[PDB]
Amino acid sequence: SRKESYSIYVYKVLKQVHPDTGISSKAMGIMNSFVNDIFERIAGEASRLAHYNKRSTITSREIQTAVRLLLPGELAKHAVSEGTKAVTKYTSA
Amino acid sequence: SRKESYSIYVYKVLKQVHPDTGISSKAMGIMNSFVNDIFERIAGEASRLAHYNKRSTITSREIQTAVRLLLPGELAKHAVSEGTKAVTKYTSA
Amino acid sequence: DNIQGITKPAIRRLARRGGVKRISGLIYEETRGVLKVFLENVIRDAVTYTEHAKRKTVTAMDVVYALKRQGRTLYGFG
Amino acid sequence: RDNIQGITKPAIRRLARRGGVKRISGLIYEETRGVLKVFLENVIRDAVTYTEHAKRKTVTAMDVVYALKRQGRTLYGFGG
Amino acid sequence: RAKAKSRSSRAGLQFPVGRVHRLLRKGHYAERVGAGAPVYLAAVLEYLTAEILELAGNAARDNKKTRIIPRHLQLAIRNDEELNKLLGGVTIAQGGVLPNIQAVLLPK
Amino acid sequence: RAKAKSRSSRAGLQFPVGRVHRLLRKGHYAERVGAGAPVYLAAVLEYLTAEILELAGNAARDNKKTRIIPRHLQLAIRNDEELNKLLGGVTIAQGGVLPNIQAVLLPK
Amino acid sequence: PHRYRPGTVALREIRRYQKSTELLIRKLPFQRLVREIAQDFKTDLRFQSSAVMALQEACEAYLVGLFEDTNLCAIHAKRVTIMPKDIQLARRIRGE
Amino acid sequence: PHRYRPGTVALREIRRYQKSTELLIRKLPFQRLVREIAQDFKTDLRFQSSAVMALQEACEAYLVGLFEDTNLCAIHAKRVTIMPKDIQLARRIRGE
DNA sequence: ATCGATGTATATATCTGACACGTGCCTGGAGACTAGGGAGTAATCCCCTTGGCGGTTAAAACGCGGGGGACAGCGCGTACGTGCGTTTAAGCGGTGCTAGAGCTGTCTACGACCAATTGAGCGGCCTCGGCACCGGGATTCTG
DNA sequence: CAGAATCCCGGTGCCGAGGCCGCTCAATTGGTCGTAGACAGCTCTAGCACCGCTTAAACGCACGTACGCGCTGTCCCCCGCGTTTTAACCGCCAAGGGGATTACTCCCTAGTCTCCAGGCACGTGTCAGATATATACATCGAT
Repeated sequence: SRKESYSIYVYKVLKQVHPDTGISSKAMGIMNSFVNDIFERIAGEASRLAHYNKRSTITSREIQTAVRLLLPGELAKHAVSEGTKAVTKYTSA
Repeated sequence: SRKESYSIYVYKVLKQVHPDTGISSKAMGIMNSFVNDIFERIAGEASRLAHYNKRSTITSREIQTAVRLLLPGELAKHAVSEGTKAVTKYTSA
Repeated sequence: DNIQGITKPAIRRLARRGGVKRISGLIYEETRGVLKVFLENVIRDAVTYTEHAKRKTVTAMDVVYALKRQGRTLYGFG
Repeated sequence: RDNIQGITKPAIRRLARRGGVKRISGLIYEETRGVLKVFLENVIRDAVTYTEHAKRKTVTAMDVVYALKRQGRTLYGFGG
Repeated sequence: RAKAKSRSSRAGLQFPVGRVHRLLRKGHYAERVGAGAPVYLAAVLEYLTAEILELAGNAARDNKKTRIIPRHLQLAIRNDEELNKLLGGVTIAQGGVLPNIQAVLLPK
Repeated sequence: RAKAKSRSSRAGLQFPVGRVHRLLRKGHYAERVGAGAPVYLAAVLEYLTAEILELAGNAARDNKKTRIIPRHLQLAIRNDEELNKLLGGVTIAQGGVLPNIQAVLLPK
Repeated sequence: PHRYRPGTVALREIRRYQKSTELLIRKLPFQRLVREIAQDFKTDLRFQSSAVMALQEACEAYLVGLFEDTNLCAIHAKRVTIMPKDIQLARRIRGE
Repeated sequence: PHRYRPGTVALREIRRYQKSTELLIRKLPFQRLVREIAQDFKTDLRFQSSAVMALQEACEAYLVGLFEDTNLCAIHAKRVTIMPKDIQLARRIRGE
């Protein structure tokens, strides 16, 4: 019955980037499928990295390496920078 | 450490198909890679088929459907008969 | 024989979107065969997923999964 | 360095002969060298990435097999 | 029993760390999942979302519109050399093609 | 206590049903594995193995050799219109290429 | 009288159809074709209204890209008219 | 003295190299090239004896396939001599 | 140099249904505690990677003669594009039927987890004959 | 039709593949028990069928011009053969950096229970975008 989607969080981001613009439901559907795709790619590669080393757990090292393998050179540097910033803020809270 | 391989089973099959012929070490390494390749492909599709239907168990129907999706027409046509015969004899025993 | 429903004007419109300026008279019958071959490979997979679920109605998700398996990810239909 | 010049003209001709090319224009050699260098760079970046994740210092054949596998080409005979 | 507060508020993120943590455990990727994995993955997904929305919103103004539609997403992706490499195989419905005519075809 | 009999001998297969069942459990493909899965998968892997080895042996015999070598595996796969489709993206070390020359290139 | 020279209307159509985003194949004739092909696999099948739309979007997106590739291999031969051998070469190099 | 006409030896070389199986690039020059490129990513790296052989097999297979595609592009223009634009067209259609 | 007949776009007014917001409530995220085995650290063995020398022929570099291929220019004849009048059937708006997708309830057959037992198959060793190299003869094919 | 290239046959000889032994840890047999999923019944969504009407789009024809194709000429850049030289390949000797393993123990994650607020359906209403009309001004082809 009850569905589950990211439309709330996408709208929250949109109002931070452009507080004067709105988004149609058809565009929201594409934005919703985009996150599910990249999520599945990263989690897949992280699982393979863990299996090759014979480890039972997934950690931030697997996520960071998967990001460096999957994302292009300029996107990777920024994504890694803010991922480490977020983790540092969480652990220091 | 001890390393497992399919070399003895491939050799038993070779002795059944061509008793007089032999096989070199490099050919054995190729066959040992081909078997792991197809194993991972079939297990992957069987896993996807289970999650799309909210099932918690892998069964012979998931293997049969994965075989029909991965292999070409005549190969799938024969492989399905081989698997059905094997499972039927195992259950009747 | 409904392949004749893909008319010559529609093929020309598709060629125009692709930037083709001048079109030879034999392109139409070649294009019909190419499309006919493409559709069958997708429908066979969609029907396979429909049958595994024991349903009688082909569903949009069956087509989405059939296309993704071929490397043609489609965004917009869930 | 000059090491790219080690892929001599005769080697390129032998490769073209295996592919069935009968006559070769004199400008193909520098184009082939440019095409080969980007392929090597792409495979080696991934191989070193796997080597660094394991904290190893030696690059092994498995790192190469996994890199090629990720690029979409599978090599049989070296492991895996 | 102190008053509960979300992990996303502690990390400073908009995306849901709890839902991501649940989705990792329910996928059978591994038997154990560490504490830092969901915060890192949520931050990455938020970054890529904001970049896409920024380019689409700029493309909307160039057409004097006030609402984003699939055409603006297609133009935003196909005009950026980094996003176009990541999404090379993806097809977007109602996106259309970019305008392009070969110089050989134009009038003499 | 009854004398043990292997599952492969019950099914009549050469491949190890026990090893396949172990690999299915350790790979985390799902939380439960039915008893019929490994017998079916073992029978399929055995079929494809024998299907390849027969053509390789025939190629070795035509070359008047007694040991199969990678050249014979390449010649076997690339001459079959169905094996070549399943293994199109695979390169075999020391396999070489099939003899082929364009008719336009041969002398009059 | 008044008459445009050959090729000006073709360029105006190119500029027209590259700006719009609507579907170009007739919906009902395509639907009957989908119904006819599926019958070879199973009888009495039913189709959701969105399944036909997903199929139509995928087919048109495929054909546009194929014509884009065919035009480059037509220009390479110093021609402007596209011909069957251009499609055949594009498909052979694409591996399909 | 006896002299073969232009092209007679080329066909003989084609037959010779299509029937053989050994590698065609010199091992030491390729090994130095591999060690040179890697130095840009990490310093003081070490390489196993089999990693270089794996890389050489992959590179030679890639180049042979690219030449096979380029020869079809040359014949399409009614030429015999392969030229750089044939490589650029093949790579463009392959999407490299 | 330009006219003038066609075409694309812009500016104003009217309409309508898609979007943004508020309300009720329920099920899934957060707080607190316990148990236990996965990962981190330190120490040892030894193997396989890097570095060097000597030397001999296989392979690369440099010249040159000439011929056959790539390219530009010309003629011609018919395939395709532009525009009109006719006719086919797509699109739309409305009503009605019922097949089958989605859900709740009961319960019983299946697979996971432990413990004791032993034999299947992996590592180290032996050896002998399949293959490869040398040299000379037979056949083919080309200029 | 002389003669240069490929194939094949008889002899030598070596190290890679086929077979044996020891033995240990992974697979089998027997038992319990918890819950995943097979079956029966019900609701009511939305897929299928039929009708009448307007008019958008497809079809068939004429005609004339721009393109595709075949032929001729010429000139220059690839191919084939010979000589010189340079650095690849093989074999033998040193040594030490780093991979792979074992033993200890601690701190990280899984699990259970409570409880409470985040976010999911549902309802409302008002303004962004779609449309019809008028007209501005840009472009293409002939004079």
